[PDB]
Amino acid sequence: KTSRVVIIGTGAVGSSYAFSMINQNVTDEMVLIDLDKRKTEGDAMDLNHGIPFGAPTKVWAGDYGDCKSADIVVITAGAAGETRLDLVEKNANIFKGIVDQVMGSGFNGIFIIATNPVDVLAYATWKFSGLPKERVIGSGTILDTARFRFLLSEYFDIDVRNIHGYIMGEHGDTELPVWSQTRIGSEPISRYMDKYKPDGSNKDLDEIFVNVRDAAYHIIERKGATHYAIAMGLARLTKAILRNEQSILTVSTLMEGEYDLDDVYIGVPAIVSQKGVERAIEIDLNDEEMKKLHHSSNTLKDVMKPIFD
Amino acid sequence: TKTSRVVIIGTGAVGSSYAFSMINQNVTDEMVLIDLDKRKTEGDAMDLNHGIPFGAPTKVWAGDYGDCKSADIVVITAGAAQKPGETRLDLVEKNANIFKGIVDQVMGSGFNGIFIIATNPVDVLAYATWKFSGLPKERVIGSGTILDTARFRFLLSEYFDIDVRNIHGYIMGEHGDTELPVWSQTRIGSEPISRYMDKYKPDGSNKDLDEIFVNVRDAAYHIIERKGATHYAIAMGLARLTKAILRNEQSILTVSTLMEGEYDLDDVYIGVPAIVSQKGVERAIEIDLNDEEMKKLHHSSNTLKDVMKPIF
Amino acid sequence: KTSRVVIIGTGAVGSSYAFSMINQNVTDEMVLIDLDKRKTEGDAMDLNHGIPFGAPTKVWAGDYGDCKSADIVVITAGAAGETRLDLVEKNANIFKGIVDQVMGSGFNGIFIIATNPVDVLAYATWKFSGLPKERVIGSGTILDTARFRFLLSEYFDIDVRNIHGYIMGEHGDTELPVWSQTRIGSEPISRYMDKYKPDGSNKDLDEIFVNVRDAAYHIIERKGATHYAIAMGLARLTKAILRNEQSILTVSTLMEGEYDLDDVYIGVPAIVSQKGVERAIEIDLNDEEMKKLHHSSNTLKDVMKPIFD
Amino acid sequence: TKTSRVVIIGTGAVGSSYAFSMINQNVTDEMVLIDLDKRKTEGDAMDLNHGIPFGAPTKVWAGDYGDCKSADIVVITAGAAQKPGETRLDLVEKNANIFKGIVDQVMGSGFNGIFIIATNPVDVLAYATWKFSGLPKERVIGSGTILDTARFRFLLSEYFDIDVRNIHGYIMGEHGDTELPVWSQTRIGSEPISRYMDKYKPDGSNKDLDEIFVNVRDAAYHIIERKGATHYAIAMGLARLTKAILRNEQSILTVSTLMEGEYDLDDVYIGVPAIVSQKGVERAIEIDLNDEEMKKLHHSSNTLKDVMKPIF
Repeated sequence: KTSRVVIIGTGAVGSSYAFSMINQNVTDEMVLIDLDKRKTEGDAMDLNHGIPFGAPTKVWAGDYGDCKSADIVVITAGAAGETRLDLVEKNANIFKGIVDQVMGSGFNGIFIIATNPVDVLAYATWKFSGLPKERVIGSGTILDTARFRFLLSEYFDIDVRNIHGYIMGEHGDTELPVWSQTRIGSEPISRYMDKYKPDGSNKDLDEIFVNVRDAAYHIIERKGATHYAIAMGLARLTKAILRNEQSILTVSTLMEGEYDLDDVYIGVPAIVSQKGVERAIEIDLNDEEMKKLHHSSNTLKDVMKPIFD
Repeated sequence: TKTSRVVIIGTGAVGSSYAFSMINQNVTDEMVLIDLDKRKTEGDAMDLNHGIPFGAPTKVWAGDYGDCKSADIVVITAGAAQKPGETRLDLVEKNANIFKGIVDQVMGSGFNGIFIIATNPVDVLAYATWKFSGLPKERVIGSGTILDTARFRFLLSEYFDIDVRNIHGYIMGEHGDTELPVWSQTRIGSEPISRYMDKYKPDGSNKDLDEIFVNVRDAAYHIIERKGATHYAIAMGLARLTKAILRNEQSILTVSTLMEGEYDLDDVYIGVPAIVSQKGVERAIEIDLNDEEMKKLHHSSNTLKDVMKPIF
Repeated sequence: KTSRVVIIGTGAVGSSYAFSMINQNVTDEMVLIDLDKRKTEGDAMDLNHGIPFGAPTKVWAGDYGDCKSADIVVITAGAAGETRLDLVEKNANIFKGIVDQVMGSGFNGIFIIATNPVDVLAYATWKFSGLPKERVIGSGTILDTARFRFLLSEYFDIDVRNIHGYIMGEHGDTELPVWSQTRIGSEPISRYMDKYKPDGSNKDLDEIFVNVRDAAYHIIERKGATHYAIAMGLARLTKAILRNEQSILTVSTLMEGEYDLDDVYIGVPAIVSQKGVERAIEIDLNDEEMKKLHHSSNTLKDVMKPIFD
Repeated sequence: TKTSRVVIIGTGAVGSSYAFSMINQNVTDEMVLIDLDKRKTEGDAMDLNHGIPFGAPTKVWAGDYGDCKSADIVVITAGAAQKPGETRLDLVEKNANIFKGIVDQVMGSGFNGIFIIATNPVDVLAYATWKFSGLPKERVIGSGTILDTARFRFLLSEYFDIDVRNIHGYIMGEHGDTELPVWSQTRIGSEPISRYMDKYKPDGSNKDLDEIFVNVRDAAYHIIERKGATHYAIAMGLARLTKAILRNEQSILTVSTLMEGEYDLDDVYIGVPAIVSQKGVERAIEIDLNDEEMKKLHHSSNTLKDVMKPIF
């Protein structure tokens, strides 16, 4: 009854994801795969010190054959891409090689895709693997949504568990905040502000969204890489799956009619469980929000159609 | 040393279950038990104090009122339960008298923390504690409808086959016969329940929702009718409230707090969504209610005041 | 990959065990069985409030058929027995009925026995069930040993994790402390005392053991029942099994040559895992300790031989 | 408010990994990052400060020395690493100078907590911190051999296929080349390892035990040889030590502390089993050693004093 998570890519993202998981105690077994076998052995050696400190996760450097019994394969590997276009091509090539090797092992679990552009690469994984959409999941806007709630929690001086807001769309420039669905406790945000934040403005809220949208940029400009944040997001998603939570997370999943979208992976609130994505939830959007969501879909499709038939 | 301490007054089924939940959840550093029967309470503490060699480090002992001096929280579970030969008012008078003595003994020790009241009727006795202690309303909290709301969300989580953390509903008012579900504010994820049902619960009926609320309202009665007593449920609610205070959450819980104008109510403790933290109840939140909900909440308040009026 | 624990008996012990487990979050599913079906439904109703408070264990009142997929069946039920002899007979009768119904369901997991006399009833369960010894385990001296370590931890003003001592034998009047194997950190207790407790005496240690031996008596004389303590012990044992710990616990297991004992369940240090008891550990005993252990075995056998062929 | 705060000085791989381990383990309320490059450290803090919306409530920010005033613990990971063109003494001198400035800035803020030193050479720099701070030895602790001991127990747990909590062995001495396993005190459950092996490990050899110790001693070298750096391992050890202090465990950890007569050693920090609690190191425990072990421990102490002597 043991669980196993395989991590492809032991760069900053994969290694931080591994370390978050070991400290949170989410899976029984974690297998690390990457190109440089000697290096990956070193990565596993450094990571494999949890047991004598009360963190029982077993961690080792493996190969694609170890995916056969894996519940989840998390892909963090990628190219390291001057232009966005060049990078997507390079990453699509990398993903074909990775996904083919995973499927060749007999793997029949769930893919989590972390590598950017995450929506495009989640779609790639779905195409390359031949798996049902429910079992191929991009991290999507999970982190954007977390940041959105965290900033609102600070703005309202209330527990983040009582902030209810989503970021939808591409994980990137065309993401949108769904203000029409944003609630503080059970009340629409505007009503809550009328009562408890009377000096608050639409300016403040717009600034909050800009802070979310540009967070990675502002981290990267200071320390040259980001990884801890997405690691926490990936661990959250992994727990929803392994613990069969049936909880709502904004992940990248395949549209098959929802929001009048089709044939695109995009970030939407979705029910996540041991089944993967059970349902892409359709929430009511105002006209401007729906327009922004379709713009984001169109944007993604313009990246996808040069790569996929 | 930055340690936390909770004192539990009353080591009957509710107080003992609360202590056991707390020990197993690892919420406080120190737990002191106080009750009338000193020898029994020593035995209660002995039985409860086995967490340490099993990796639950809470220190548990039988104490006295002087041990409240350094306590962060005093949880009162002691009191009589209404018996056939007496009215609701007769019970209020009796328990109010009991609380006067308990609160005087607590304050006499130098205590300067937060009271959590669990004894029924919890709204009336929380108001009594506020009056007797002289403490600010923020620091006197009745468990109120915390368990009713938890049951409400749990039932809805099963009805919709979704994580309970994605169910957003409140039970408000008196903890008892006159409580009300606030269906106009009930959301599944971000959406009003009516919209969610339209989309994802086609075989659902408003009758199912009424059944859910009846199940909440009558839960204690149905447990008691089967096993003669109830205590595990409220123990979990008390532990939840304790955690919000000790961990300084500033989260929304439906607890009993003093109305001073909220919902056009005054001079009454009643169950409402409230921000709870290390400061106690920071704020009673006013959520918009429909006309029928507001009417029910005022009826609930009136009902409470009818049994308080000949004493307070 | 879900785990299931069935509890037979929803009196004080079974209910406290259920409540400890729900709060500790050890198993996915807990099924309650007892004689009064309506009462047991009530017991389950009161216990089943963890979910909305973040304790995800599913709890329900069931029947013997629910044991089919159970990983563990914990027996806490018993008679409520003026003389010790009358009580053992009554409990043996009860256990035959319980064990037959459990085996009739197709159950193929592990039995934990909590009901006293626990060694005799563990042996009964082994006989009645026909299961391998590894999978029939009495709580034994798990609680006695916990008390022993806790009292020593207070005596030496050190973390209980650094106290290493065992209570062996019958869970009852003929239990023994194994002082020759008692260590504070890695040092024999006498050496540690020479250095850090110079005014300590054998008197103090004897008093500590007497306090362990008579703990239940002193609880019962004050509040008329004991249950929280054994609940914590049962939860500890359950975690060792479900988490496949391979940890050393003093449980009641069958002797098949160990300590030159045979055909008796008795409390000894044992390795406990998902396999049940992998090994009864033989530790070196001094002559007096070995004599006490054989006296305890003889005592148990005198209770057993009137009941079992 | 009873909150705990840990300040980390140095936000390179070790300090950042320590912060991330702590956030995920939920050990402290507040974590302040200090390092030389202010803009980078702001970025480090930003990346690390995403625990809250994922249910890890630790507050994390980039700060300055003034934020040490209320800190319970300051963890120093900053310093240079020895480079080809310099000796061990040259590194000691350089890092001792670095520590003088860091410690002066910490004390200048009004700090009155406990120092944990992680920077290598950890025994020498812990002694330096003790000297520079003016604090009691109890409150200045080097991580010492905590990770070596953890690795030792882990390897033995795998060798015997038993829970690591039932393996009882220590690595003592300098954290480095001259550390020693104390095989004469190594126990599997309550029994000496030789006895346990006689009974339950028939294919076992003393050569396997030597191999295990070599694996411990050379672990960092073998990690670095493969991936160029090591940091996750020590981060877990630092989190373990932090937990013992903040949770007031009074548990035995092999950490670096001042010798004042123990093991017939004086005027040196060295790794020994020690009682660790909210008070810091309460006691360096003296365990009986065989003649060869005592000789090795004194050799280790001598080795440390040889590189300290031309500076202290």
